[PDB]
Amino acid sequence: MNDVFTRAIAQADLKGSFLLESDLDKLASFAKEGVKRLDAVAALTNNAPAIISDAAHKLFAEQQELIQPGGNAYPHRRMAACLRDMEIILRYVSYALLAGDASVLDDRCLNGLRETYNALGTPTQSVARAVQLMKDAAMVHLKSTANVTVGDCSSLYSEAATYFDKAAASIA
Amino acid sequence: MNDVFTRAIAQADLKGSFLLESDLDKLASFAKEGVKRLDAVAALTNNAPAIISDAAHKLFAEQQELIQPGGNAYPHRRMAACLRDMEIILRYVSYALLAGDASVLDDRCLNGLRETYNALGTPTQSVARAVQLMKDAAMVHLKSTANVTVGDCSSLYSEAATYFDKAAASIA
Amino acid sequence: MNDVFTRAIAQADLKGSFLLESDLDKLASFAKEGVKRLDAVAALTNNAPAIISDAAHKLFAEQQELIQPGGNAYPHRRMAACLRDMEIILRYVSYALLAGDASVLDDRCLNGLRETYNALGTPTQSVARAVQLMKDAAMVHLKSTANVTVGDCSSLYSEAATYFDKAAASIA
Amino acid sequence: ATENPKVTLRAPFTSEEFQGALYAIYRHIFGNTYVMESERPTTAESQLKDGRITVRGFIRLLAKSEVYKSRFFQKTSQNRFIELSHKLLLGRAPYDQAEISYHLDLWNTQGYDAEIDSYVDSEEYLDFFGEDTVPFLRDFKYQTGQQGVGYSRLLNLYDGYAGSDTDRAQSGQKARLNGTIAQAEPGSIERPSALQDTWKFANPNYRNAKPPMVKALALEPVDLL
Amino acid sequence: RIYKITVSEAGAYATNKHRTGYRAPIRQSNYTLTVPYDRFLPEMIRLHQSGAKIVNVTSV
Amino acid sequence: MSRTVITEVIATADSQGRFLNSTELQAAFGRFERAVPAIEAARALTKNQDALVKGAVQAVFKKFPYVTQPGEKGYGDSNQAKCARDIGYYLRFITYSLVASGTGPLDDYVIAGLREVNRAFNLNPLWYIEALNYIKGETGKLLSGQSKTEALLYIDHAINALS
Amino acid sequence: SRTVITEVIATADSQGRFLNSTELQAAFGRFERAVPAIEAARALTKNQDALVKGAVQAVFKKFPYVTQPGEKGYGDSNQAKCARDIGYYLRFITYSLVASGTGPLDDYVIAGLREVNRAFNLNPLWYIEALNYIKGETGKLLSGQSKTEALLYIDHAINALS
Amino acid sequence: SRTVITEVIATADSQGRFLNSTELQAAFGRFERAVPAIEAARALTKNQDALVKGAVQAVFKKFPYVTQPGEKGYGDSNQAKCARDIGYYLRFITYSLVASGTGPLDDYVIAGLREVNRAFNLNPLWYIEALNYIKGETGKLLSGQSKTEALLYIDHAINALS
Amino acid sequence: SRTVITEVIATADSQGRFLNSTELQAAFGRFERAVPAIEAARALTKNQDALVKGAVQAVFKKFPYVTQPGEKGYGDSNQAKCARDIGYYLRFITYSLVASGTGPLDDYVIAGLREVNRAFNLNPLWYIEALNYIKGETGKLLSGQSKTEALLYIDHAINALS
Amino acid sequence: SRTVITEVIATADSQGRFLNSTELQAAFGRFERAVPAIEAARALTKNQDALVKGAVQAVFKKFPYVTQPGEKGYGDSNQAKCARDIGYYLRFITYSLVASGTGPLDDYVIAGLREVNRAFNLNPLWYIEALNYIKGETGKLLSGQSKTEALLYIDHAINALS
Ligand SMILES: CCC1=C(C)/C(=C/C2=NC(=C\c3[nH]c(/C=C4\NC(=O)[C@H](C)[C@H]4CC)c(C)c3CCC(=O)O)/C(CCC(=O)O)=C2C)NC1=O
Ligand SMILES: CCC1=C(C)/C(=C/C2=NC(=C\c3[nH]c(/C=C4\NC(=O)[C@H](C)[C@H]4CC)c(C)c3CCC(=O)O)/C(CCC(=O)O)=C2C)NC1=O
Ligand SMILES: CCC1=C(C)/C(=C/C2=NC(=C\c3[nH]c(/C=C4\NC(=O)[C@H](C)[C@H]4CC)c(C)c3CCC(=O)O)/C(CCC(=O)O)=C2C)NC1=O
Ligand SMILES: CCC1=C(C)/C(=C/C2=NC(=C\c3[nH]c(/C=C4\NC(=O)[C@H](C)[C@H]4CC)c(C)c3CCC(=O)O)/C(CCC(=O)O)=C2C)NC1=O
Ligand SMILES: CCC1=C(C)/C(=C/C2=NC(=C\c3[nH]c(/C=C4\NC(=O)[C@H](C)[C@H]4CC)c(C)c3CCC(=O)O)/C(CCC(=O)O)=C2C)NC1=O
Ligand SMILES: CCC1=C(C)/C(=C/C2=NC(=C\c3[nH]c(/C=C4\NC(=O)[C@H](C)[C@H]4CC)c(C)c3CCC(=O)O)/C(CCC(=O)O)=C2C)NC1=O
Ligand SMILES: CCC1=C(C)/C(=C/C2=NC(=C\c3[nH]c(/C=C4\NC(=O)[C@H](C)[C@H]4CC)c(C)c3CCC(=O)O)/C(CCC(=O)O)=C2C)NC1=O
Ligand SMILES: CCC1=C(C)/C(=C/C2=NC(=C\c3[nH]c(/C=C4\NC(=O)[C@H](C)[C@H]4CC)c(C)c3CCC(=O)O)/C(CCC(=O)O)=C2C)NC1=O
Ligand SMILES: CCC1=C(C)/C(=C/C2=NC(=C\c3[nH]c(/C=C4\NC(=O)[C@H](C)[C@H]4CC)c(C)c3CCC(=O)O)/C(CCC(=O)O)=C2C)NC1=O
Ligand SMILES: CCC1=C(C)/C(=C/C2=NC(=C\c3[nH]c(/C=C4\NC(=O)[C@H](C)[C@H]4CC)c(C)c3CCC(=O)O)/C(CCC(=O)O)=C2C)NC1=O
Repeated sequence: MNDVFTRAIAQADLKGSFLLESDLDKLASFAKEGVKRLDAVAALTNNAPAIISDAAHKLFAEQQELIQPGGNAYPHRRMAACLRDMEIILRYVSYALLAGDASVLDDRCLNGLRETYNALGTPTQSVARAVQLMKDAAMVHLKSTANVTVGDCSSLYSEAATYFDKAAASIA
Repeated sequence: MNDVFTRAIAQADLKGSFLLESDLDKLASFAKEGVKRLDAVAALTNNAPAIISDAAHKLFAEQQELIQPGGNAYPHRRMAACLRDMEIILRYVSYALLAGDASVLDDRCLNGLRETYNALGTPTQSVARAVQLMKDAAMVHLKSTANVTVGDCSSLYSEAATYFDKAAASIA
Repeated sequence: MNDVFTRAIAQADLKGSFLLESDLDKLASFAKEGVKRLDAVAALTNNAPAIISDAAHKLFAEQQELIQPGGNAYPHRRMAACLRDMEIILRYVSYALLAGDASVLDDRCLNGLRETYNALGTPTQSVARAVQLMKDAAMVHLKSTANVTVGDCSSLYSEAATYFDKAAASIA
Repeated sequence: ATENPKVTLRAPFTSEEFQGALYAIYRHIFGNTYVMESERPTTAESQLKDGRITVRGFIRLLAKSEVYKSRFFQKTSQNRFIELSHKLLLGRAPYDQAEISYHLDLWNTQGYDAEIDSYVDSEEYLDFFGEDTVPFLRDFKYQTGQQGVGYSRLLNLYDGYAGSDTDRAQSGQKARLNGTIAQAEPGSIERPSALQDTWKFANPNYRNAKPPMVKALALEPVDLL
Repeated sequence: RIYKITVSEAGAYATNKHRTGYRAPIRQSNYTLTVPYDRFLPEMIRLHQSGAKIVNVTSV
Repeated sequence: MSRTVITEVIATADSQGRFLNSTELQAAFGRFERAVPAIEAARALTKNQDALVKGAVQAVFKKFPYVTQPGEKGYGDSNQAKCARDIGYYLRFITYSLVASGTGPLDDYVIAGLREVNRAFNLNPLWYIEALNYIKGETGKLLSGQSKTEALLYIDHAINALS
Repeated sequence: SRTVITEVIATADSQGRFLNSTELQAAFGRFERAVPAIEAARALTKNQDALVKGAVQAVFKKFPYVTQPGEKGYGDSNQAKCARDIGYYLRFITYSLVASGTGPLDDYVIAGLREVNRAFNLNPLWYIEALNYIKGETGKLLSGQSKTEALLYIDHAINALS
Repeated sequence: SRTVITEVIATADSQGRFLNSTELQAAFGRFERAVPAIEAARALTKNQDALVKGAVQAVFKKFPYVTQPGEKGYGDSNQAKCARDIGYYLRFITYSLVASGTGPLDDYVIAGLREVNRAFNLNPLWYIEALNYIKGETGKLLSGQSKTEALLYIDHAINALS
Repeated sequence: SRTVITEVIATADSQGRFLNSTELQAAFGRFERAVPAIEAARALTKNQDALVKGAVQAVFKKFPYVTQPGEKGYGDSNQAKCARDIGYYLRFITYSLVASGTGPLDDYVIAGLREVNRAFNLNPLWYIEALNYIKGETGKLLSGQSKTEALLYIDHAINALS
Repeated sequence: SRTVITEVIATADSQGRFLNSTELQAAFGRFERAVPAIEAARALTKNQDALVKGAVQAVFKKFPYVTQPGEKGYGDSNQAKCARDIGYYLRFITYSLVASGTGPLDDYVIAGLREVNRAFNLNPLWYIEALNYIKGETGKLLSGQSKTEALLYIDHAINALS
């Protein structure tokens, strides 16, 4: 597993050198904004059932085919599976947002997920749509100004969107 | 592993409605003939050593290169393996006959069996021939009208023939 | 895994034949040179630390890119795995030398070694170089006249050379 | 499959029995990957030596250790983890997609250690290994509960005596049975390259008939008489 | 908490072993299994299913 | 996959590496004897499905007067229409279980994943227990004998799962 | 196959260790045993035909009912298979003598033996009697250490038949 | 590597669950100590050359015999490799400061350390002496919590060597 | 029980090693986040009766059908049980605040939750509404980091309920 | 202890089988090799004093710094420790000779040797030089195959240290 710090360390080690002062300043900035990052991760963690229910509602409004008999979310078993996959992917996006590196998401969640879905018969397009819907539902909670000190957190929004987009592009 | 009833239920579920009156008539008729089906499964179960001894004798008469030094049934180990495989395939054919479906046979027995034999250097055509001989002996025993009430069982004979022929085709 | 005796037995069995007079003569000759074989095996076993040490010293003197940051022996973990590999190859070479057949190498030592090194991105030419250096260092201890009866053991030298060359050729 | 003995360890034992048991255990449970001395678990084998835990308890501990998690869990899909855990803990490969669903749901709901216990507390594990013998690859010989796909899938999972399940491959730790178990297909039976020279002169396909260069026809009475 | 279960296998276990067979080497009758609290119920259920009889259960 | 009498028979014989002996054929004979009342119950439930669905929806409404109110799940035409859809799903999986003479269809379609889906979509299992108790009541009016008994047992299994 | 050298190598390998002094002394013992074992193999190979035909006749003498029609040993093909089987046994005993291990007998005869005997209703007492005749004859074809080696392997086959 | 954020995420991942308040409080502690740790890493990077020169000199001072001909320290290649090794240890100490975890030290030095030191006959006492010189000299630098941060990692390396 | 310090110790105990810089920094984060957690615990434990009564009335408002006869809310003993349960939830959230870990909630509330809520027909949405009431009040009774601590633990209980 | 008879019994027992030809061949090889082994044990037992004294002197010759103040060879207690350890090595070597197996050396010396030497800062190279001196002097003391037996055991000890 890699966070930003371990990624910098590995990059510096490949060339076999001490970390430059510039890299130290970048990592210091990351640590400085760590508290905003912790708030973003807590916003994701604390509102996961809401994010997932909203995303599933919208997804199954757009795509009735999934919940019809013969669809890929028809019985409670496959619907439970759909909701579980959403919660797992969201969990891993939150992990990545905390780490600052999507290595955890790539290694654990997205490692072989497209072809696993293809083998199962799952429409990867619909999974990417569900990840996009979770991104949109989560952004609302990331910009919730209540219960937190007010400040600029646009970079965290960009990074969370990039992790959601990365998941949605790896899946489909 | 599913039987005739679960097959009907899955086909109905895919289209997503109740079992029609024709389907229920089919399944009730199946259950009415299930007594004769039990007789057939008993015929296969009580005569397995006879069937497999007959098949092995015929097979090593037609194919002598199997039981002579270098052959794939030469030493006792590989000969025992051959007779064991015969036991196994007869067992799964009787399972499928009781089930009224060949899902147990295909899913549990014959699915990676050609790949196994190809990796081991076993003549899959000889295995198919053994299954054919074993089908013939089994069909001799199934038709036996002793100890059992006399009546038409042609559907059962044809069905057992399809199960053996499917096993042979899957191996070869 | 075979020795010379079981190899001869397998050949005779493929013929369906008792072992010939000349075959038994060659086998008795092998078993009469057995004590020299044991001394050679003991020379490999007893000097193994010296063999791996001087082989590794020469290899890392020649190929300095292996121990640079970004090389394949750079961190202690990769260097330790390197020394374990040299240890293992020498151990299986001694096994083959005692057995008189190189079946142990391809059955066990080299069973998936090339695929392993290609997956890891190990330079197989450097492993071939390491095995060659181990051959060079081994030949000094094999030829050592010290504290054993003086005699012609040149066939054992050739056989050990062939085993080392087989390991090197399978890797590269 | 045939040559290495099944290693069994009971309550009292000598030094060499203990050390060989440990070597076999580490060479099976940790794949065939090099476990460094700093990674060696000392307290677990002290408890094994005392008799506090059985070899089964030792396997349970090792599969819960950071060596096992760092190799086969933290850089893997759950599919890859389940394949590896079936191979190393149950000696076989997954037979059905339902097994993957079961184990993924079990890890999601109850955690990692409940997953490891489902493997080691299973009646299959105790039937084949009990408390004293180290797990071994067991679908290379037919057993009372095998399935047609099992041999091929274990062969797919097994990379040779000199091969291993390592996360340090440049392509990572990737699942190889994730597409085939879902589609109920057999495994791959392509073996490594060092085995091509083995028994070249066998002719298993002896009964197979060579085709003619030209199909024979009968122009006048039709073309198949 | 930790529970030590002294189990002595009996004829109910012997019949099960005579039917299924020894895929694992034969062992003595009585022995003790040390389990945590979490595993305690599955361990007891398994020993009951296999026919093994517990001599006793102690806590620690 | 589906835990039908034939299926436990075959899977048990398979886990022991043996042919189907006398006891397994005892069980199979029993199932084939079930199939007359079971199929008749399935036929009766299939014919009377529409009245059962409407009555179950109404019974749920009466037992939960508030849900139909605005700001709650029962409000809306879509919610009630696919309330009817869910009740149809339950009814035809009950028919499936009757035909197969096993809870396999119920265990595999509705029961597995039931709680997590209910939680995620915030659906009270008590609504469905009420609908099933309604159908349980109507079963005596529509069925009789062992056919009634089989249908009642399968509805009770569905209820206990929902409980 | 499971011979002295192969057991040595495999036990050392599965313990991840070189060949120690004990293992080399086992190998030395095998190399010393080679002489009587190979001489016994020579003697039993040279006299294979009289041995096997006498063994078949011994079987028919101890089991007279077999030759009568309707049972196993009636007919030229069945008796030819009998001679072939005893020839197989003798061949694998000679292989074991050469290899100085019960490897060839275990792999080629002992493994799967009981299942094959049950499948074709071949009584092990037949083969035990044939091997007993072979034992009696090798008592008169060999002497000293070679006799002991050949007897060891023949008794191994007999004990694994019964 | 195994840094604070990484066992946080790894525990959450193993347990199949989101990140709770314990995880985020540990992460907050990491982000808090990230200031003294990076200040320490910067100071050590800036003084790398003098630290390596002094460490090699201290090693030669405590083990004079090493520099004698026929010993591991005689020559120019060996002393250059010594400075190379000490620069390695210092580099990975600074990495472990930056990463806020002993992961870089565990993965690039400590794993395989004993096997390698044994094969090439490198005395761990040399490296313990050099790391003690590093410890002493970073005592002069790094007033404050940077001192404690650096000394924890230097002592971790020392304990691995011993 | 699951606290930050407990995981600190348990990881090292599993790995058979002494506590390290990584785990010590995690414990530092715990000790520094103790003070707002203890302040939040003080505020939550002082106002317990008002919070309990307000939460009970909030549940009766959000679910008017509960109070009418034949339901779970009709009955003075039932409503006493309601106050008892909401006070239990508040007490265990205070315990989690004090321990700086969800361990008290995990051990005492979350474990065995759904099974008993099902066996007694205790709808979890009642307790969800009560916890949301407690959340809304703790929004005003607290300020700064103590507010975040209490909100995190209340949200953990809520997500454990739904 | 790991002896030839021990390996025989263990290998035949784990497979649940009686002893057979390969196993008795290994035992025969051991009983044959016994005579040179006991010869060598007697020879080493008679010369233990001179061998140990010379080995200690050889260690001090090879590593002169050991004797300087502040090192391990300073003090008569440490010198007695040295001679004591070399006497232990020689005694266990003769045990290995008598038992015809590396069992005694394995159990009493090799198992735990690395961590003990690491803990007490005992250099293996000291013992390797001592054992090399003993190995040289066995040639002047022994001749024939006894010399070879002694040399395999001494080289086993040296390899265990190296
Ligand atoms: C395998 C068989 C199966 C069942 C049983 C099933 C039930 C089911 N009903 C649903 C919708 C719904 N179900 C209900 C509940 C009903 N509506 C109200 O009129 C009544 C009070 C109440 C029934 C008594 C509601 C309100 C919704 C829409 C809102 C939501 O679920 O979020 C959903 C969510 C997905 C969707 O349909 O949009 C499921 C999974 N689905 C299945 O595939
Ligand atoms: C640890 C990281 C990881 C993940 C997340 C993962 C996903 C995953 N999803 C699976 C099945 C599934 N996944 C889904 C969900 C999809 N289908 C729906 O239509 C949606 C379009 C979409 C979700 C938004 C469904 C329905 C199944 C069941 C497929 C089937 O039974 O055919 C399975 C097989 C287990 C099963 O059948 O239940 C895995 C392993 N694997 C991993 O190793
Ligand atoms: C126990 C777990 C834990 C959490 C949750 C945590 C969060 C946390 N958030 C903080 C402030 C903050 N929080 C945010 C983030 C917000 N700013 C905008 O409103 C966005 C909507 C939103 C982004 C998600 C910002 C910008 C600050 C100010 C920090 C600064 O100015 O440097 C602070 C500094 C103290 C203060 O609030 O005055 C902490 C410690 N710390 C912890 O130990
Ligand atoms: C590699 C070692 C090996 C052995 C030893 C071996 C024995 C063997 N003998 C067989 C046949 C037979 N063998 C016999 C032997 C009997 N004939 C009588 O005159 C005697 C009383 C008696 C012998 C003492 C007979 C009668 C058969 C024919 C049984 C049948 O009808 O299939 C068969 C069945 C396959 C076939 O038809 O050829 C085997 C496997 N096979 C092996 O691969
Ligand atoms: C449950 C379903 C299932 C089946 C059926 C199955 C068959 C099977 N047969 C095998 C070997 C074998 N199978 C045969 C039988 C064939 N070769 C002979 O020539 C005949 C022509 C022919 C039989 C009529 C033989 C001789 C072997 C041993 C090949 C070898 O070891 O080299 C093996 C390899 C493991 C072993 O030796 O026991 C399997 C797994 N496995 C399964 O899991
Ligand atoms: C222990 C398991 C079990 C068995 C063995 C069993 C046999 C069985 N066979 C029956 C009749 C029958 N059995 C057969 C089958 C025969 N027809 C041809 O001769 C074929 C050779 C053969 C089957 C392939 C037929 C045609 C009937 C009459 C039709 C009927 O009564 O169902 C009956 C009904 C009573 C009777 O008429 O005698 C039973 C109970 N039932 C069981 O529950
Ligand atoms: C990333 C972590 C890492 C470390 C720490 C490391 C150290 C290291 N130093 C080595 C060589 C060496 N290192 C030394 C060091 C000695 N020189 C004397 O001046 C001193 C007394 C003493 C050092 C304090 C010596 C003498 C050698 C050569 C040893 C030989 O060739 O046998 C070697 C053997 C391979 C080579 O020739 O380069 C390693 C593995 N390598 C690594 O990948
Ligand atoms: C405990 C394990 C064990 C060992 C190690 C062992 C070795 C051994 N080496 C021997 C002689 C020998 N050893 C060698 C080997 C050496 N000659 C040199 O030229 C080469 C550098 C080198 C290898 C070619 C030779 C050539 C002989 C004499 C050949 C002979 O003995 O017939 C002898 C017979 C001594 C005699 O009869 O005079 C033995 C028993 N025996 C054992 O039981
Ligand atoms: C059958 C006996 C057997 C063999 C042969 C064997 C070889 C082997 N070497 C390995 C790694 C390795 N092997 C090497 C050695 C090579 N790289 C250097 O460049 C050298 C030139 C060269 C050695 C001379 C290295 C460096 C690794 C570690 C690769 C890495 O961690 O990235 C691995 C992967 C294990 C793991 O990392 O967990 C195996 C299986 N294993 C066995 O059980
Ligand atoms: C330490 C953690 C813990 C909790 C949280 C807990 C809740 C709890 N409440 C119970 C009873 C009850 N609890 C309630 C609560 C209701 N009263 C109504 O006013 C509301 C709608 C609602 C509360 C918001 C009711 C009605 C009962 C009695 C009904 C029954 O037991 O079935 C019971 C069954 C045994 C008993 O206490 O009599 C439990 C287990 N128990 C615990 O050990």
